[PDB]
Amino acid sequence: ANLRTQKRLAASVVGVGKRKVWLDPNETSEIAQANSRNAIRKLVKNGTIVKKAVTVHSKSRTRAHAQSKREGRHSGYGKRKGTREARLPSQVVWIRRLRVLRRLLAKYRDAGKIDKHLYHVLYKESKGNAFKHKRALVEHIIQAKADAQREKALNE
Amino acid sequence: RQKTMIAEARNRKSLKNKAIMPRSKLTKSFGKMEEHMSTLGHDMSALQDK
Amino acid sequence: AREITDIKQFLELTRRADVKTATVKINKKLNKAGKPFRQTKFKVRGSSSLYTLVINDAGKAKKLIQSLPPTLKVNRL
Amino acid sequence: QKIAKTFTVDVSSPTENGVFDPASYAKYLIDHIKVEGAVGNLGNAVTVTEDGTVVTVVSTAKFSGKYLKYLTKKYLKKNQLRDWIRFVSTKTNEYRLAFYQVTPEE
RNA sequence: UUCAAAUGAGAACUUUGAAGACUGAAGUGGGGAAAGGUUCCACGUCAACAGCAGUUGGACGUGGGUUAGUCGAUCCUAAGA
RNA sequence: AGCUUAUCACCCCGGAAUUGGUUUAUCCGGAGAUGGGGUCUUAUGGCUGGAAGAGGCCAGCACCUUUGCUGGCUCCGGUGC
RNA sequence: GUGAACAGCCUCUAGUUGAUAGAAUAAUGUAGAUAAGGGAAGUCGGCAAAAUAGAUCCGUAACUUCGGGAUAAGGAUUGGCUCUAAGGGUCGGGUAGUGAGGGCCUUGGUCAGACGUAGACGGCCUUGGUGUCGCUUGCUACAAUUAACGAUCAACUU
RNA sequence: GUGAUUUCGAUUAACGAGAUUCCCACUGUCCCUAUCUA
Repeated sequence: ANLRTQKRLAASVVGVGKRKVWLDPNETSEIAQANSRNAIRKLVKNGTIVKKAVTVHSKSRTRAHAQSKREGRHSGYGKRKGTREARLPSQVVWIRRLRVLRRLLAKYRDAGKIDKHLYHVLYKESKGNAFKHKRALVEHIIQAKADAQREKALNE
Repeated sequence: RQKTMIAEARNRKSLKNKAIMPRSKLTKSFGKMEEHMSTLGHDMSALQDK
Repeated sequence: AREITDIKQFLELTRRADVKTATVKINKKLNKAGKPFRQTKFKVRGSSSLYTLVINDAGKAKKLIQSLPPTLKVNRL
Repeated sequence: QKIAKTFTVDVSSPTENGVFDPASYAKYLIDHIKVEGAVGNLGNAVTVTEDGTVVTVVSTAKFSGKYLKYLTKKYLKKNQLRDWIRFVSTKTNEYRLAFYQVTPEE
């Protein structure tokens, strides 16, 4: 027998590659009689032709290693191969930080914690890289409001 | 017995290249059944009748 | 395919001169994580467009089915 | 909140054949069901009952039919019942034990 | 690369199954332009050819197969003629 | 296919120094800023119709067969140099 | 997946297993390696091999057209594991206080719906309920100069 | 016709599959060969 055509038709009918169709070595004459896609479908239905399962590519070790990197392992100087800026762009870091600062400033200005003039001062400073992070900006705002209060009281 | 079972599973399983065929699609035999049930120590009358 | 909302427009359309066939489709759905309820779609086949009317009330759907013209040929499901 | 999801397991075919133990099945389920990461924290959250033919699991803390099938297949492998018992789902959350397709040799 | 079975007068090389490998998504994957012209598919077949072989083949014999208002051409103008 | 959906842009009210608004990137305002209310393009997304009847994944069914049938499920999210 | 990475290496989907075969394993040849002591003594000629190499921190000369030279040169470090610190988003303003508004209104009240003992939904209302809680506007009252905090959600970097 | 630029016909940083003499490091180039794999 020559079941090359039958293998091709089984691949097309089941929808998988020729590498995933199984032809029963015992039903050779029956498969050889199957010259049509309807016959191939009947053989698939009654089990003479079977679709094989995919070869497993499990991500268990990948997920384990990702969890380890989340826990903070495998992040040493012997593990780094690209430069620091190639690993993470300092421009991206700056854009994140300045957007955080502008967002907090706008929120405080809208809520009324600060006035327009203090907001303008702090906006220029955050653009000028005065504040290292959100906590630093918050504490500096608190101190500056205290200074304004004391100055107004002393001028009173 | 457990080391022998390890050897049997080793020779049967080869998954780096292809997957094991599903027992749902495959079909076994009374020869593959009654001997296993005997080594497990069970009755055979119901299976013989069926 | 067009969805029609007014029942009066649906009936005039089902009496339109070019319309010959309609279809009544039954769906089983859920209302706000509620009990499985019935949905009836009336699909009237026009020359240009298939017009669909969605009714979520079974009794109203039945009474509309009674209200349908006799000459119109209805295909159920 | 406290929705008691109930899973039923009809083992009628292997039991009436006479080569499956519902008693051992329920014992394995109680022993090996993990709740909150450990076996033996079942109380007041997961309950398992026998009825001779149908085994009921009423749980209200992270239990699924996939987990039930996993535990049942572990039990069948342990008792060497895999190659002739299959765990199938008839309706949703309603499962049963059947047998593999065995042709007649003749 | 290897084991077994089938086919066959004849099998290291055809077919199926089982294993071992490989190309490793800038592919030994899937499509086109151009070019070729039936190489596409099936059945049969091995005198010659595919630098061993051959029951295999883009080989030989015989048949079958390419369906558009919407995809292209067709229309427009470019350098140019 | 219907409804809806926007940066930009434009309109109405009002008149700004303690100048304010504001992008990652400093530009914008008496040639009318900030602010409140609007109008617009529909890239794009969403809901619905098309449409579940399709397709997919399962279970239970016959039986020499050039063969069909019956039930289920086909849901809800998250994230990012 | 690793990794700075369309690199190299391994894998999934798909595809292929084509290249004449078998038996032996001397020298030689080609390709690839190792080597005591010495270290260019070899050769026209350090030809070829070897050595160097990623990243982090420190550090860097003469000369210079001031832009460079520069990765100059020259040092330290790099695994695994358990920790510590740092880097964010969305929602949160009130009861002291008057009275109405939206919806399946627990129970209780009137009008009141076609089909196959059952009868939903639905066109109307509440001072109640989930000193009379509350989801809504109008407002006096520290509205926040401690929201300087809390509830909730998520990524991988140092 | 000359080919940057500067400075005083000379000079010149940067760069080069351009040319020459050495240095460290390195080594089977060698003393002097030997062995392993395909």
